[PDB]
Amino acid sequence: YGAIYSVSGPVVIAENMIGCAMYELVKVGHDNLVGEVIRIDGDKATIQVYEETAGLTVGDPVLRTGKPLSVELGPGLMETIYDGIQRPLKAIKEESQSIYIPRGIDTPALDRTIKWQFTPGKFQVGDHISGGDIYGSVFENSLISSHKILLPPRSRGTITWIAPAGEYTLDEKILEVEFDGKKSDFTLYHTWPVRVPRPVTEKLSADYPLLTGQRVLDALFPCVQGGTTCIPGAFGCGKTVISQSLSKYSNSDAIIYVGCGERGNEMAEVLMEFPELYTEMSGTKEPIMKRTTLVANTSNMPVAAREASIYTGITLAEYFRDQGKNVSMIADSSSRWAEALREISGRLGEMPADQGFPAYLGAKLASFYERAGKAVALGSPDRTGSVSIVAAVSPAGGDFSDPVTTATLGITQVFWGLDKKLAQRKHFPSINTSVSYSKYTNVLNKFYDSNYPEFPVLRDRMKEILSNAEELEQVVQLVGKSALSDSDKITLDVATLIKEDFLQQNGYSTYDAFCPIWKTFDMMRAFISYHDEAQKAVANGANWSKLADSTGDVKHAVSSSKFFEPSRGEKEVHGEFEKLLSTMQERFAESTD
Amino acid sequence: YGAIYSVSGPVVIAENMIGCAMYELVKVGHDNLVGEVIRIDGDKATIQVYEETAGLTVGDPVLRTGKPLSVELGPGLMETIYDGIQRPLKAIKEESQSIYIPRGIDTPALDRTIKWQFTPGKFQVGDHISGGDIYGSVFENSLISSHKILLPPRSRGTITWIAPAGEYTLDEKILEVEFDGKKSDFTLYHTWPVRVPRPVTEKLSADYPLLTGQRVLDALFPCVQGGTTCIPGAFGCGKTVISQSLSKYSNSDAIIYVGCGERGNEMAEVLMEFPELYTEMSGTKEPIMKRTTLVANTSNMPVAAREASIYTGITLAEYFRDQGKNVSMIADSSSRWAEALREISGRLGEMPADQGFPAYLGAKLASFYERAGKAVALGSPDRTGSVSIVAAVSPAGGDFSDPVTTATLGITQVFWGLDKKLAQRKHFPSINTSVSYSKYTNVLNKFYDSNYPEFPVLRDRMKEILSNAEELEQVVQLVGKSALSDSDKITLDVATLIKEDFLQQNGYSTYDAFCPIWKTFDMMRAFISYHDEAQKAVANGANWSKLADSTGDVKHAVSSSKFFEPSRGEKEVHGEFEKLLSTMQERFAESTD
Amino acid sequence: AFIILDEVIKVTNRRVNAIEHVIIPRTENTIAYINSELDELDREEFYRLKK
Amino acid sequence: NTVSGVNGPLVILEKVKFPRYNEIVNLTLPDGTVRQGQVLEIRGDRAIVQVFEGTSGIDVKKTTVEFTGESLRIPVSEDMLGRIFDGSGRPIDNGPKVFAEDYLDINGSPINPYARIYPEEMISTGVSAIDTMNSIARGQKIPIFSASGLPHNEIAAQICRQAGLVRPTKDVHDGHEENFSIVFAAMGVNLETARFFKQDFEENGSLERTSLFLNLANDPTIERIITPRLALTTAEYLAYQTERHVLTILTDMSSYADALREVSAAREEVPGRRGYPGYMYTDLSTIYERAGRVEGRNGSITQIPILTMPNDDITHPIPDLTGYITEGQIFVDRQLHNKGIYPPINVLPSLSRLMKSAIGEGMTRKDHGDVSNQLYAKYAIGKDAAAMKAVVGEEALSIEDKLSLEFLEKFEKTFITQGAYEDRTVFESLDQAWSLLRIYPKEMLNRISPKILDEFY
Amino acid sequence: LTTAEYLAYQTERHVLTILTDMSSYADALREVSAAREEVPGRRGYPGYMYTDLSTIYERAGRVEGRNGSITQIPILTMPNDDITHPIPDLTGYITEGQIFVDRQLHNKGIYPPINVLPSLSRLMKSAIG
Amino acid sequence: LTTAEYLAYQTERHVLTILTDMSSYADALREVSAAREEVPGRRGYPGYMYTDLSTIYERAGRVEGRNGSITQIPILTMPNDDITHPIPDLTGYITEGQIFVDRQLHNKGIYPPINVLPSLSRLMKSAIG
Repeated sequence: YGAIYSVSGPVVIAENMIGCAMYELVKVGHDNLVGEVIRIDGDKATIQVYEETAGLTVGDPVLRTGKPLSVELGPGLMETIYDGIQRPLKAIKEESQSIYIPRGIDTPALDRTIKWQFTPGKFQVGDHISGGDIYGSVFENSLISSHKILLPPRSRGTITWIAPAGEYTLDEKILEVEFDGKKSDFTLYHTWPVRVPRPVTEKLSADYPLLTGQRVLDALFPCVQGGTTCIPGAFGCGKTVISQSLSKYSNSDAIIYVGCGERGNEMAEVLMEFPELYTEMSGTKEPIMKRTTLVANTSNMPVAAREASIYTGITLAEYFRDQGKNVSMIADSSSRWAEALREISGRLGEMPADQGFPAYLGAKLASFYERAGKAVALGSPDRTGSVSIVAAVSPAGGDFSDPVTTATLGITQVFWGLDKKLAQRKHFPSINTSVSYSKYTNVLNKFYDSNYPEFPVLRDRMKEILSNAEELEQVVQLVGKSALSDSDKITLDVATLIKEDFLQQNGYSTYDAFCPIWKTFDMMRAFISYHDEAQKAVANGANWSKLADSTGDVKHAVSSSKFFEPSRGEKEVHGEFEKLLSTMQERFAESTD
Repeated sequence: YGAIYSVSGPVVIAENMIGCAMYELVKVGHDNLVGEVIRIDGDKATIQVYEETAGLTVGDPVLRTGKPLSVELGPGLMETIYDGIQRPLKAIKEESQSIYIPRGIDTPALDRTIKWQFTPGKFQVGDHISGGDIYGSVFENSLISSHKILLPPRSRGTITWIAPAGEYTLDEKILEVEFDGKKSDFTLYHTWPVRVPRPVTEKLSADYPLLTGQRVLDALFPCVQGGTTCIPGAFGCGKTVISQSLSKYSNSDAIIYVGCGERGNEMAEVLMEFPELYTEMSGTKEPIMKRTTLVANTSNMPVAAREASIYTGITLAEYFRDQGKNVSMIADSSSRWAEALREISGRLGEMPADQGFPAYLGAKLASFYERAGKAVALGSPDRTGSVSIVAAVSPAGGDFSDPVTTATLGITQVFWGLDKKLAQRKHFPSINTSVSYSKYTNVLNKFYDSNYPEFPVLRDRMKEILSNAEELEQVVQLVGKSALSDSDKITLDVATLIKEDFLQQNGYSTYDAFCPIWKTFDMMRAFISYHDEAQKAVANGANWSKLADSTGDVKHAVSSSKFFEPSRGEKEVHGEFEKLLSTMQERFAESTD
Repeated sequence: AFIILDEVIKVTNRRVNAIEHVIIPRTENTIAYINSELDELDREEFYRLKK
Repeated sequence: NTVSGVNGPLVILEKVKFPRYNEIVNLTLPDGTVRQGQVLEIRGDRAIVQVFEGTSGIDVKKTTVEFTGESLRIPVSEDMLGRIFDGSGRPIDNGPKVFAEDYLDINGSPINPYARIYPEEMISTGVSAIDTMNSIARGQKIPIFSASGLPHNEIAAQICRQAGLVRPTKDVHDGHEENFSIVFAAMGVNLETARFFKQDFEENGSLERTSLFLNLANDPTIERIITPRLALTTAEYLAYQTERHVLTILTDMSSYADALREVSAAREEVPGRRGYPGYMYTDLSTIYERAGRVEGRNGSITQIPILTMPNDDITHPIPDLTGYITEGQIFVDRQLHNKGIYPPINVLPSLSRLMKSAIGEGMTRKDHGDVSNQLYAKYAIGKDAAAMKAVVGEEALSIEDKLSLEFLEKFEKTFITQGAYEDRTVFESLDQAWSLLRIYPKEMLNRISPKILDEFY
Repeated sequence: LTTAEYLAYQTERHVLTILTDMSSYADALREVSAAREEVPGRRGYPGYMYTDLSTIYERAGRVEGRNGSITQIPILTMPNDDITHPIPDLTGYITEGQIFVDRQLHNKGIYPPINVLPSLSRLMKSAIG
Repeated sequence: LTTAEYLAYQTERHVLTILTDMSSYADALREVSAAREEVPGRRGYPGYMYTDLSTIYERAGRVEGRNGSITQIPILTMPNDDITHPIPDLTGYITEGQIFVDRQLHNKGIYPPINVLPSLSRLMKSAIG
């Protein structure tokens, strides 16, 4: 196509461009290094080349791939480790006999020797078809058909060719659409631009009720799907531990893990551990890995691939959203994504802005979160899917005043703190009601209120007990315990329980590993029930010391609920709690008298 | 003519120019937009077109006026509201059917529909004449001539003919002056460029008070006619309030109010407000307004107007200053004028100075404050005049160390600080002795001593009460008031009263807003007598709490004093303040023993 | 000994509260104000050079 | 001719010199897409354009132009009430087709017949926290200054649902005489935030009396700057023709400023301090001029823009420029939110320049202003005295000071705490203030005249 | 670093690589640019200072076959005792912990004077056996 | 300055030149170089601002004949108030010590308000006897 005129630093400039667009992916020289066209001046195009250009010359060919930087979303996406531009890491490990991909070596974005068994959907020859309609499916899980083959968006028409059931190659075709002559052939894989967001029927307020199987999110400030959540990190405060937990314990269809530009030691752990680990909702065949599609960039990987990373993962999630599945998007960390932008600008001589950080920053961080959300799925059946975004942020200048952490807290309606201290004490996660908020909370609890749980009333009363306690601790320090009443001492005890039961977890049992909505509900019901009677009884002529000696057996039982099965009363409504109400009432008669 | 080469933003480049100064006025297109030639690059002169643009064809004629940007100096500018590019706003309301100026329009700078009354001078036939001589006068006011018509500077000769007394038009010629053949015929109005300061015979040292009308300003650090003032903002300044005060109370003959690219509401408040309030010496023809001429601009109104505002206003001031009239020139706000230079420097592409604010800000600003001052009037007659420049400034950096504030602070003579905490409590305008100075105070205080006041002694005692209060206030906050003694306890208390009573001049009265030189003196005297008596009384054996309790009612009476009108007793020196002296003395005997 | 102990603890209690509330946040806010101006002098220069 | 290059959102066109300034051109892409753009710069046989649609994907000789020959104007109509738009004036929820009865160009200066007589009537939302301390006149602009970790969205929502219930009550007092309409422009906000605003107008029954313009952040940065301006051109039309008080809510200002900044570091102009534009002031000024009474003198445009500090300071270039242009600010604080106070609007440095003007005596008391002066002083001193109490204990805390401590608590939990359906009136606010203020002695209450004080303690 | 990757892969040896001084390497990187159209970031140090650090960092980790390894300890000198200095901050984010050595202990006359007060190894448990 | 040098050299006089205001002199230098090829350094001040100051400062010192001298007193107002601002910082280096006037003394009600704590002249002892 083009010819190289000049190569200056990492940047290659190439002449004889009469048809390079400014988002196009090109392979530069004969070394086929990856590059993308930033700017065009005249017939000369400016390309930032992301992969080492030592060996590259001037007068060499520039061959376009014919499309922008894109990701291919095809079948065979589960039980694979990718890069952020998407090229199987795993296939390079076998073939090159080198773990990482070195300069000048490239592979197709997915394996292509693989063949899949395609079953038809609900279409037939000569019927009209539209975007998001299920044209067939492929299994990849023995739980779900992960890859529903949908008609491509930006494509509609009448279908001249429907292939039947049978096994086909990725290269091989199965569909032809007639839409102003032959529109093209289609294959199992479809292409999609990273920075362009998929079209959907409509997006709705995040309110869809599902757990992450971690109780403390739900209980303290309702966990949201279709949410946006920021979490502060510092790369040894136990953030990485909760991410692997958050991925396992969930009951969502898939989890997409994005290591934006991480240590690489943390990426190594997710590759290996997740197939060792077992589903909390049953399934074999490499359990966690089978539900997970893994994008892994370490911090040393091309600045383009790290930059693309967050976009590429969210694209896979949005597509699946359109399929009518609920996907969880877990990204660590947007501070590394931000940093990469700074690198590119600086290499071009594009002016950054505030705190040395790009001007491009605000609008980009915002563009990303809006892709995530609850939607009713694109296509004619109409289904509900959701994509929940959890992004870690961390200092980018050694301060929290960094543009990135402060910009994202503005966009998000959920903030959940994370502490070194609670992690050393073996509470994982580490969320406290002083370093958090969730404004999504009113809609969620409301949703919960319908199903059976008394959730809204219980939750407001929970926040208040932990708040009021903090204040009561400050008195213990200054004055001591000789200015506190039985009723204030009682507040402290209830608060200790709330903290113990919800916040502290570590995988003690396969009852901490997964917890349903019901067990969360029974725990708090028990704590409030004790609180009102106990305070009432000290008002009527009792003592905290008295309450303590008599309560004994029932009180230890509510503390230990977390080790025991919730399946005691029924099957997921806990019997250890249901009996407690009667005993606590009986307890109170004895206490007053 | 010119041909428009490029329109890039508000900066427009046109080829095929000739002449061209560097302040030459040009009209761009057939639309006739306001511009000025900034630079020349080659044959092509680069003009910033400061008027709005959404429909200017490239390749239209550009017409030179042949001359720099100027203002017309002559009769009927008084009691007239203009923008800085000199278009009668009042005329613009009638014609356009729009209050503000529409773009693509231009109209003459003085109404040419009216006739004015010429009365003879002091230069008859065959008297020699030289610029700034009073050729005659035109009455515009109902007690004074606001426009005494001068021969323009750098004109001289002997007068062949003076036309007799009568009414004429301002377009109409009434003079012939002979220098080197028929020099020209003259009209009532003459032009003068705003970028050329009008000459003066000699400058005189300032010595005659600017009566600011405000207690807090007279008392803490007084200003002088011929003065220079800087006021820093932060939007708790109360600039409109103090500007409105300056127009009414200041005893200057003329006041030129300049809107430098303001809110557009505030300029509207001061126009409407003047006819409702009354002059300080009787007269109605729209009272205050009859002595007030306005330059009014709004923020997204033509930038040429905004930029020209201080220059056009100060040239207006200089004209009246040569006539031998005392003038108070209020610039509000010059930091928006300086902002314009930031913008200019940006559009052109030239590199800036400190924090993006250009280096030419300091020198331009310094020329401006230097064209003001007290002087002996230009011409043979000899009169005395004044220009008092009062200029508000503001940060945009969230500190007081920013270029705009700093460059004014360098140059300014009188400084009236702004203390955000006091203003948060409301104390418009708010000052402490440590943030403010007047270098002029010494020479002013000797002048006030002649007048009646005990003024010198009161200036030293005022500084001293505030200065001691500041040091003690740190000790009280951190350590406790336990270390302090009862006399120093008093120091805080008398000083507090001065904060609330002086600084606060927003009021809901014109007695709580106007405090005459005499009213300001009595108040300060009464308050110091208290402090001295108070330190003694505790010294020979009395408490801060006990002392406070005995004065009690008498303390409330001094607080509420300010509300009471000044027109009673001898003049503003009331019997109300005189009796109060005796009651303090009596109280002193009680307090001690 | 008790009466004295009673007076001294009251003073030591005031000092902890004073350093915590006033002193430390003043050091934070002043540091920050100066930081923001400072980084901009370095950055704008590079833009001036590039232009 | 055809496209020579694109550097960022600037497009380098080679074309002739005949178009006018802000003349629309159309780019024919080979992708089956048309994109519109408007000339930012015209030069010797080339132009530099910012495209409203897309930001990338612009070619060289595959891409061609045809110039429209028509400068950028908004078809402003008055039967635009109840219709739903996006950030360009296309329907996204199938609101009625734009039509046309007049065309006005956007320049921040349509016909500009803004104020030379100041506002003096009063508008109340029933919020004491707002109204008393900041007396909103019928064409003043007072923004909401908030910061991250606050529910600025929720307060903007309080105004919108409670406005249009309070106003007919105010109609009788002669605070109003005419109907109210709200023109809501959202910039750069989330789907979730956008729906919230729409939910509030439905919920009340003012969906037919509101215009809603929705711009999202994932729509071009160039689309985002046109969104407040488009809303404002429309707003002026409603004011002119049907004489209504139009309240404009322009949220969020920081989003708008981020857009300007990308088109100033990608410009051949060097930007101002902290990488924020050198004509950033100007860009903001364009909105702000469009305030006050409009000809026929019974319509007006009143402005409350919503700012969230993205860096938690008034040090930042956005608050400092914003506050200079407007006439006051209404401040929201973090502390109050954390505690459980809603609305969490603090009153410590919230200020109204045109307070005096706004209060009257033919629809408000004259004592509104006097009593305001006391509240601002007393609260301000009281907040500072409390922090001081922490440090000193009771060894530099007086009897009088104890009374200031009580006034502070009570003000916080009553004056500032009211639910999002609670409606007050001005007379009630004054009465409740009078009571709190009552414990203070006569001597203490010294910034208000004896005549007033004695009648109402 | 290249020499080391060959000894570690082909003949399987555990290699400890000692690299001093990363601050001088960083300076060189800031130093080159004097006719380039490439602009630096904060304190005059690149916006792409990350990228350069990363480059050294990419050769460090387990080799394929994994009985050999390449183990890296880079040595960074604070010139002015500032932990908010751009060099340590970027590095610190990438690295699996950090070792802090302070002036105070050298002054008492302890040698080596490693205060183990803010020092951390994040994979402390993972190493031992 | 040139006239002072003529006074000091030809007629062996003690010349005192009082040169006010350096700050105004500094700005003037700064406004230029806005169209020169020569480029401005730190805080937008020219880098050869030092060179400009040094030309002014050069005529100062004992003349040959050693019966005349020129003593020079430059007057600097800090426009920002700090002493680390470019205008004072560079001057203090070329000169041998400094004399500090201060705002704080002025506030109490002192004249001439002179703080002596950062004020030191490092060639003071040797000259005097």
